Amino acid sequence: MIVPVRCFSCGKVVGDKWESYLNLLQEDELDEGTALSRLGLKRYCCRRMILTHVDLIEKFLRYNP
Amino acid sequence: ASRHGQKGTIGITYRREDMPFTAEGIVPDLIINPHAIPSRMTVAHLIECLLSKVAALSGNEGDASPFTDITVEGISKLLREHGYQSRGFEVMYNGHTGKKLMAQIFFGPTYYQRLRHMVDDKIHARARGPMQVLTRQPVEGRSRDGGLRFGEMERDCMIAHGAASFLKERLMEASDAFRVHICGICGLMTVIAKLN
Amino acid sequence: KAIPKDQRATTPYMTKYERARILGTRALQISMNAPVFVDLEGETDPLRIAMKELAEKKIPLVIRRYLPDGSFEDWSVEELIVDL
Amino acid sequence: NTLFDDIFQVSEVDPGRYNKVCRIEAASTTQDQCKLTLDINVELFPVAAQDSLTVTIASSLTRSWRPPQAGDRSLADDYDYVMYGTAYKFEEVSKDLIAVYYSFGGLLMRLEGNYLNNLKQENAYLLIRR
Amino acid sequence: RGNLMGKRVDFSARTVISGDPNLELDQVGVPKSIAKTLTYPEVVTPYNIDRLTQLVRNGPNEHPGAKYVIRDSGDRIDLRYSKRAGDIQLQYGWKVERHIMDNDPVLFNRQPSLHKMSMMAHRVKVIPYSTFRLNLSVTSPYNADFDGDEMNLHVPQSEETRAELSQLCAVPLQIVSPQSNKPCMGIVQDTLCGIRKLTLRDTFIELDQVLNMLYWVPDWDGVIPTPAIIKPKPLWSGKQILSVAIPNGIHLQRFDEGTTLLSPKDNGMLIIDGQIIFGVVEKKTVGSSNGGLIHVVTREKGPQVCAKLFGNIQKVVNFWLLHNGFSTGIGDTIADGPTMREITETIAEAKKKVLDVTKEAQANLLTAKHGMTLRESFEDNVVRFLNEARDKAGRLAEVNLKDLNNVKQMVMAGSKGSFINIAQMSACVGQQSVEGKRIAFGFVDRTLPHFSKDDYSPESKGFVENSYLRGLTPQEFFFHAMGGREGLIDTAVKTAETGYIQRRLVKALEDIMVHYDNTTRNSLGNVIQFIYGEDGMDAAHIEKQSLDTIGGSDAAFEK
Amino acid sequence: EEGPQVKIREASKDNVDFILSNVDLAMANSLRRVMIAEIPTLAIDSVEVETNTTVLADEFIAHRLGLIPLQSMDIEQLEYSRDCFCEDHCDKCSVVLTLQAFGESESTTNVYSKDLVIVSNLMGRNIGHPIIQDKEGNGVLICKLRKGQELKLTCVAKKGIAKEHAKWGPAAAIEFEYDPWNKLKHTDYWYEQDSAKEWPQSKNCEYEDPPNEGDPFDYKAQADTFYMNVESVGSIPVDQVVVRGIDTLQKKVASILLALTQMDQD
Amino acid sequence: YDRKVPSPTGEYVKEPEWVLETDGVNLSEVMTVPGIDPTRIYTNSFIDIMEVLGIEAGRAALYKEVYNVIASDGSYVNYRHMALLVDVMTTQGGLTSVTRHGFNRSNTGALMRCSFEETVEILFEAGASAELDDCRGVSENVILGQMAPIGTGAFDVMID
Amino acid sequence: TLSHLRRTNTPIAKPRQLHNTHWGLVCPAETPEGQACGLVKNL
Amino acid sequence: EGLVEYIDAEEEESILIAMQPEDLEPDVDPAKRIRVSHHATTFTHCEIHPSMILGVAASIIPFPDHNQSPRNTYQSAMGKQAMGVFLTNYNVRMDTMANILYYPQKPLGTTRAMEYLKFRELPAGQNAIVAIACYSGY
Amino acid sequence: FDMGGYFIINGSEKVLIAQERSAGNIVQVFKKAAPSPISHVAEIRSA
Amino acid sequence: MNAPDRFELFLLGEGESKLKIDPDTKAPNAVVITFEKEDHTLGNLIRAELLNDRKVLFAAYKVEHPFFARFKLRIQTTEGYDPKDALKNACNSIINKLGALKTNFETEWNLQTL
Amino acid sequence: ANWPLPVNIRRIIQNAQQTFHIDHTKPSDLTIKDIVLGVKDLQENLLVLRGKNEIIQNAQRDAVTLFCCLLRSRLATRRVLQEYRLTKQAFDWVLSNIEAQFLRSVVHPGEMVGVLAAQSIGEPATQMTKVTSGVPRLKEILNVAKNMKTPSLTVY
DNA sequence: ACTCTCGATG
RNA sequence: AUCGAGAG
Ligand SMILES: Nc1ncnc2c1ncn2[C@@H]1O[C@H](COP(=O)(O)CP(=O)(O)OP(=O)(O)O)[C@@H](O)[C@H]1O
Ligand SMILES: [Mg+2]
Ligand SMILES: [Mg+2]
Ligand SMILES: [Zn+2]
Ligand SMILES: [Zn+2]
Ligand SMILES: [Zn+2]
Repeated sequence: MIVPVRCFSCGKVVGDKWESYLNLLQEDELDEGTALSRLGLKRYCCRRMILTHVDLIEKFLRYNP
Repeated sequence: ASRHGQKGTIGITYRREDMPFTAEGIVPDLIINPHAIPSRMTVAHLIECLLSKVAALSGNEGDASPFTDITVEGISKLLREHGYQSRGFEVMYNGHTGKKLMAQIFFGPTYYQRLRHMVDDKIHARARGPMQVLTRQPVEGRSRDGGLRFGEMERDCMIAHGAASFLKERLMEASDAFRVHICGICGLMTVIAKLN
Repeated sequence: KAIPKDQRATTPYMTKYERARILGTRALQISMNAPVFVDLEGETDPLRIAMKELAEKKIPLVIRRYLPDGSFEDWSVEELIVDL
Repeated sequence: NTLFDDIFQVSEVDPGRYNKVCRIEAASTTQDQCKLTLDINVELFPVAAQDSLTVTIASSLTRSWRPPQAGDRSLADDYDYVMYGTAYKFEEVSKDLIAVYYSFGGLLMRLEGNYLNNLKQENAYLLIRR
Repeated sequence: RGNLMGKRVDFSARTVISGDPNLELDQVGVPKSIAKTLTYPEVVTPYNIDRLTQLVRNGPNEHPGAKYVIRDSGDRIDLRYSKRAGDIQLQYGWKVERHIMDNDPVLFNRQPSLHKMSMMAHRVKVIPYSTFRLNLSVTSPYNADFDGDEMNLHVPQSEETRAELSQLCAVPLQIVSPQSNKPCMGIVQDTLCGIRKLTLRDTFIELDQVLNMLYWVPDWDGVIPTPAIIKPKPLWSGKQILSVAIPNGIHLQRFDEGTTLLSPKDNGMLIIDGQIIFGVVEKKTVGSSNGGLIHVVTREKGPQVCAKLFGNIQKVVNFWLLHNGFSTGIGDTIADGPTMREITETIAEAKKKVLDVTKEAQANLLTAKHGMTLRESFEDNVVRFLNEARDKAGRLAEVNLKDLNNVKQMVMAGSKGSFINIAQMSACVGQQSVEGKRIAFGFVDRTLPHFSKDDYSPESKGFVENSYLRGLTPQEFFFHAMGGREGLIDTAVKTAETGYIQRRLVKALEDIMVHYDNTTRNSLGNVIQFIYGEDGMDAAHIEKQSLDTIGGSDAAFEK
Repeated sequence: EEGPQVKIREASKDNVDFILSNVDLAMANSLRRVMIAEIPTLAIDSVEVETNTTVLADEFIAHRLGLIPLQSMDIEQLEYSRDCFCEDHCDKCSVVLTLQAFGESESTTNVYSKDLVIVSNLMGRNIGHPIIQDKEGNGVLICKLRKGQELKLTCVAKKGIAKEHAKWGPAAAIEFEYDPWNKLKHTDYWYEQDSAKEWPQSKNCEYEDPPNEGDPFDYKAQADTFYMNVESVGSIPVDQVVVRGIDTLQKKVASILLALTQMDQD
Repeated sequence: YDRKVPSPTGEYVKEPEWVLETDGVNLSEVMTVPGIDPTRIYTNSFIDIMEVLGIEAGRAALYKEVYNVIASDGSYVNYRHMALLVDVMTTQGGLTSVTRHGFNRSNTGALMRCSFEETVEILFEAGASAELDDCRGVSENVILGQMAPIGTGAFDVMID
Repeated sequence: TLSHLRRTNTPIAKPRQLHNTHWGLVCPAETPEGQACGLVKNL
Repeated sequence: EGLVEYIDAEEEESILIAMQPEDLEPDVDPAKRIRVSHHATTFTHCEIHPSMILGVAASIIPFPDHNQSPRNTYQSAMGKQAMGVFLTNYNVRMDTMANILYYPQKPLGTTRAMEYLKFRELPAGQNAIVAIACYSGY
Repeated sequence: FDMGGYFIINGSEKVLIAQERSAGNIVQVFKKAAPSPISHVAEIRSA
Repeated sequence: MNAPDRFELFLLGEGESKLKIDPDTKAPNAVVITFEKEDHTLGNLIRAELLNDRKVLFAAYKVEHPFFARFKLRIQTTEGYDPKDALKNACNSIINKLGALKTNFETEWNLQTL
Repeated sequence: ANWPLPVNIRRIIQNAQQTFHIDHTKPSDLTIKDIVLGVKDLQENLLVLRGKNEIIQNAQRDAVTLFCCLLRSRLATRRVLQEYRLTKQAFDWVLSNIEAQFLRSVVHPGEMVGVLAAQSIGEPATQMTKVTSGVPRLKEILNVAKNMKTPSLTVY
């Protein structure tokens, strides 16, 4: 669907870090690890929360209704 | 269930305070019992946990393909390079008391899937409901507010116990109990009982 | 025909099924506001009252034990031994 | 009062797959017919090889165990390592050799002697010093 | 068979089951909705008129309440639609169908109902959430885990039938089973492993934790036990605080291997007067064994005391285990380097032996055993060699394991897992087999197209040198898949044919019982056994005792 | 002062790394638990949806709306809706903020937390404002709209405890570690060969003295030094997280004391 | 085979003997062979035991085989159960099977036998022969919905 | 869906056993259990 | 271009298949698995990749070669009962009943075969921070 | 992502499960049982 | 469906008192106090602070079931010492230590940067 | 020697040398007549059948033969006086307790033991995984196989 | 020759 | 009513 607002495990806000993450992958041409590290995602649960997520809403918006 | 034939329902839900926690403050989303490991021999579950942990930390995608030369030793070394116990263990603290735990816990990310079998779709209870027309017995089905079949094996169990009155209750009052008239001569249900 | 009160071969002890049947019957009687032959002493549960009533042998029932031939031996609850 | 008093010489120490308790083997330096086997919490009171430990068996110093308050109370020990157990077997090797078996919460003990006032009683305080 | 021998009934329920450490053995966790649904008719008496009036005042939707009210005329009052649901003068003799409440006798059941312990009477404890909660130690007779299992619950409708349930079908009354003259229930899983971890001689417990565990026992006398250690620090052993759970007058004696009243390995078991003297408590003791602790407590103190014993032991051990913790990782499946080397060289010399036997057989020097083919002898030899290889490497891996090894700990406690599990996970999973024989030639003179024809080598006929830790090769994987496949097949077949056999047996011995003369007969009066069991004893009250007059020398007998 | 001691090692807007000295284990643990659950926070509890033509479901949106971090500074001079003598909610108990989004451009129109507009009267209290730690200043990405998709709704935020729902969680992860050298031996380490070479070394080891092999086991030692790191989400500053945690624990102890005072009534 | 044998001094001592196992069965001519002990010879076929040594030996062999099957898995069942089964199989005079060919041909009740396997045909032949049902069978009272003579109902309760 | 669109049904010596010739054509693991085990296969 | 052939079982009967392409070439790591050296030469075909012996449901299993086969079968059965996104157009379809996971996640440990099964695009489960431990006993 | 390969009958998606059969026009010899009068049978299913 | 309300973890129900003081019938001069709508957070702390008092013989808390937010606390003190006073002293001690901790943390926080 | 019998005599004895706290250094206040005639008269009470004719009595003695053998084996004069060192009170208590437990161990009339047996054999057959053994062999036995799969002859 | 749960089509 | 899939 869309990026989860907060991390399940601990509770850190990660919903505001999605777009930025994408930028850090395409604009600065970094790898996923360093991008996740720069966003302040040290714990691997939040790091998971962003890395593991799939943005499906973009495919959902492809319909006209 | 996990991805290795390790199914199971939820026993209880604990809040983050009651949950055990590592020194980093990381709390498990899920707790499974170790006894579901040696008898079933699902090593690939553990290896999945290790690989997923390393891939999580490094931010890469762990390759869990069948026939490859990826070994538990390499994954262990990679995990140690990130500053953790190479075997996935982590020193955790009891959530209730705050005191450490003696044995360290195999702790890490594992891909779990939610199966279609939920309790509120299974739960059922009937106390005197709709009956059938042909046999005058409780209808069949949860969706039809039906009763449960007291099978032959159940009857056998109640016989083994010796509870005769209970067996009579299940087979009369609990199900279909009918009063009929019998002729004292031929002994058939020919009787035209004009009551009142 | 019948079987005399003497020369009775059946077990002098009360079987668990006889106990369950007697306690069940008595509790069934108490459950329909029937006179209690013992001191309640706080007890209100008909089963428990029937149990205390059995412990004092204040139950006016009798067991007709059937033999496979057709014979039958009668054993009053007051006479039967309850070792269970 | 007191039931037994002697000085033993530790002949062997054996950590049988443990890390807090070791089985000790000693003998009396007075009687040439007296020996002792005893499970010892090394983590509390370390017992190396070739040591001369002073061993005492008492019956007192039932009621609930009050914490040592204050004290300001008769400890009746001033030892180093004190335990409390229960005798469960009186083995008679010979007429001149009588052995006893104590159980200190699992930490067993076999004392072989000759001349005893050790009856099958819950009272079994084991006091070791130096 | 479908409408007379067995038919659908009212006052029944069914739900997914779950385990609950804080429930008693003879209890059942019943969801609130089911409690409001299922009902029991209770006649208005001077003893309960107030309570029943309060229940009717609550009505449905609120537990505890009532569904219907039956009057003298026989008319039924619906307490959810009637206008007079608020004001009701309960007359003596009226029936009140109230919600199921606590300590109510219900029948807990799980299909397939193979034996009588599949239907047992439990005490109701109304609880939230939508699951049938049951004690752990009641898992064994029902044969039930919690990976989606569902159980049924039936409710009695009169005093006599609930008397039948409470006085005959009660769970404590079913602890010692007449099936194998032994207890069919015991301590399992966490409570088992834990009780092995607690009774170790290295396990000492300080003041606070001891106080907590002590208070955790409902049958506690409130008397603090004098610590096994006084100075320099007051400490209690696991055995010492566990002794509180065991009732007084309980004596248990069992010698294992080198149990010499001093037991250097802390094996065996001696418990004097409800106080464990020595030995590690595990499956042989607190399990469902013949002369186990449960059997003794049941036969001595009684069934109630034994169920409460289950409760106490579970509470204490689960508490200690909760604050001690126990796990299992891949590290518990990794033997040492040189150990794996000796394993590999063991498989190597095994394959070498098989190679030599093969070459010998091909040289027509193989002399067939009397009564079998040359080829059958060859097969037998090779199979035996590979099996010996798996067992050898497995025993090596087992020896290499430490006492801190979690898997080995669970094996020691008897909680779960065995030797072959360690053998296959850490060393070598061994030879795969189908229909008794090793992997046959599906293709012409070969098992797979990746092999040449007439290749009777171990790796060709389905030998797996690799362990689950190392990983299986494609061939090994496929062969193992064949084996497992046959496993599932014959499993389904087995449960089917057994399913039939059970019914046949039941219908055959259906009308057989003991009459009032200890004569086992049927509905025809035909004597099957003149004295039941040829002795007239109930199988429940029978224990394996030694006849020490049949053994020993004549001189020893005389002496 | 005179009792327990604090040593702030690191300090920032989001984190506080400090050392709790001279304290019992149970008090540190309880402080942690209170910091996690029992601290009042303002978060969305009611969602009234007027029009919703977006991809996401209604309660799907309402959920993440509930998880939006809101300003909870003056939350102590706000009141529980269950305690206020008003019908449903008011300005003394709840904070109402609207959300009106609509697809305008051909490109995807994102709906963030900055689009939330406070409607109710705050009357001075610093409250209700959605925390935006975002660099661009957008905040939590709530939804996405296509071309003609509209999302119009209203949010009533109420005072709540994280014990009731994790959305009212003021803190995220609380780091907690005592005795980095296992000198108390509260943990029997697992190993295959060497216990020390396998298990990594904690940072807090820099702040304590390593054991000597010549020294026996100190059996009369307890737990005094604790190493903590409290992280805040944004609703409440870290210092105020731990302080209101302490005050909450103290207050709920004082309620028990008060109960004892009350049970003396005839 | 290994074997426990009473030593002349008293105790039981392991005395190993040679035993001839065999694929194939013909008890009627092997036991009469000069050279072997004709009192200890045994076959896994309780049929031949029943035919040669009698119905009692067939009973013992049947129980031996059933018990062997139960204990082969490593389990254990009390004697009286298997003994009851074997007895009920051997009391008719021969070896009564646990199928529709065996005990279902007995002279019991019509309803009882009808409640297993061949249902309708049993009722037919019972209706043609005009049989009398004693109604003291379990399944019969189960059908009639009456309190069967089972445990609790194995007697009567009156008042004195 | 993917699994259901690539399924194999078989009516009616040992058709249930995973045969050697099933290598590379039929999945060795993916099959129902309890009843139609071995009969119902997947490509 | 005569680089790949279509072989059925009957023709498979008369060929010699190489498991890996490295089996055509003429001190080790004790960690890896013991693989038997190629004692055959006259190859005619070579396997594309052994992992292609599995089906769609089995290809989702991580390290299936490290599992007991019936467990792989069980997971192959239960994978069809997991929830997630079955189709992108689930909101414009009127199915009898459908279940869609709130926040789907592409597994941290995947298979090279998952790429073609579109599993990382349409996952069916979440990466849960799991802990193997005896806690409260629940 | 929809792969197709299914039909739509009355709005219901239908899948034709592949049916496994024995190949025709193939010559196969089979050994018969012991009580059987015939020992071997060479048969072929013509199509 | 059958899940209880969340606020039942901290909100007292109809008629449910906060504390339930019961005379322990086991050992003399003992008491069992039922704490409603509270968990380990309070229980462990109070119990740990009741062991500091050297005039307290016994002190132990337990949560009989995780489903319900409540715990029992058993206290046994020496003769001439009412256990309620031990509970009060423990509570006040806790409050004082917490207050001092708050003051200390504040003073330490006022000396930081960033 | 180890065989399933009613009444655990060992536990009764070890309960006797615990309830009365007898010391192993004190003469027993018993007599040869006490022990011998006591035990001999104890067997008279261990009743399974209660008829007054010869047949039922023979069936009785035949039914309690083994348990009486065990009884004599454990309650021998030498064993009672030297191994246990019981007193008069303790010995009488042991006797009464043995009689009681034996009377408890008797099967209750009405016990549907046919079904109990069928289940006691059927249920463990469900937990079952060179001649034919296991479930197929059980099926052969129950069906009374005209032609069993593995006919064997064990010749001594 | 065991209990359940859904769907489909007449 | 039948059939199909699935749960222990
Ligand atoms: N046709 C049938 N008849 C009766 N029961 C059946 C059945 N099909 C399945 N079951 C039940 O389903 C259960 C399957 O559970 P499994 O998980 O296969 C046992 P396990 O995992 O091997 O043992 P474990 O829990 O000891 O590790 C069986 O125990 C059986 O009782
Ligand atoms: Mg299980
Ligand atoms: Mg199950
Ligand atoms: Zn996180
Ligand atoms: Zn007529
Ligand atoms: Zn308000």
